[PDB]
Amino acid sequence: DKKVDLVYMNWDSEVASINVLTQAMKEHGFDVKTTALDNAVAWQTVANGQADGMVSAWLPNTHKTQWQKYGKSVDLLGPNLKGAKVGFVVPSYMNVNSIEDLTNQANKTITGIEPGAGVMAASEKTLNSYDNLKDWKLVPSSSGAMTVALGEAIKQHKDIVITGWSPHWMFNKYDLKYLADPKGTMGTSENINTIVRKGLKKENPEAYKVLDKFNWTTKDMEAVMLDIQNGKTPEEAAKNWIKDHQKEVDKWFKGS
Repeated sequence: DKKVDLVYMNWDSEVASINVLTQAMKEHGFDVKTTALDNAVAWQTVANGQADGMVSAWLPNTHKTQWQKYGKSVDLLGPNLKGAKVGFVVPSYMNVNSIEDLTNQANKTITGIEPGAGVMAASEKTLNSYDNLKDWKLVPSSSGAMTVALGEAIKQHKDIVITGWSPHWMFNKYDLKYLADPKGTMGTSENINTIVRKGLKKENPEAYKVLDKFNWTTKDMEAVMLDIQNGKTPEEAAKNWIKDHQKEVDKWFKGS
């Protein structure tokens, strides 16, 4: 009679993690309910005990507002994935290795995404902080347009500098690298965390123990995300990843 009620928000990262955790918990005999909700709504359901938890708490910056409102009302168990970040990214075949080393590559353009995006604010700050970038231009478009442009550039061995972020399937599809950011204007890393309702440890110790132990890496998430980007259903992408990492998955369901 094991059960668990999980909520997530509909981002490609979370679709990957929530299907792996769902398929894993089903395989270990849980009745699993999962529902996608708006970000603020998902947090409130966990804070009020309407849902058992979420594995989609991005801290400290991305969900800063929600953590300020609800953090003291939930149990933060800890990180399930470490090292999410943003930065300038280039194909690995380009020589440059640091943002301070850019000069005239790629038509002095940073190929960006939606104008309102957090990586885009950081990119603007970055262009106004590094002396060598004074004549460079941030060109917004969309996430889809950026990845199309990345693909075409790599196909033709052309220079391109994009506003990249991780985890993301592009790092599995292509051979890319982040440019060093010695001034730190592209920010520091975040972790994705697990939060549960306060009554869980006592009322549902079976689910609590699993959520407490759930963890995987940026490369694992990127592998699942690439399968989905290539047409596999999230359920099949997840089952395939689980099969290949059975030892790692089984760890979430045993031990003190």
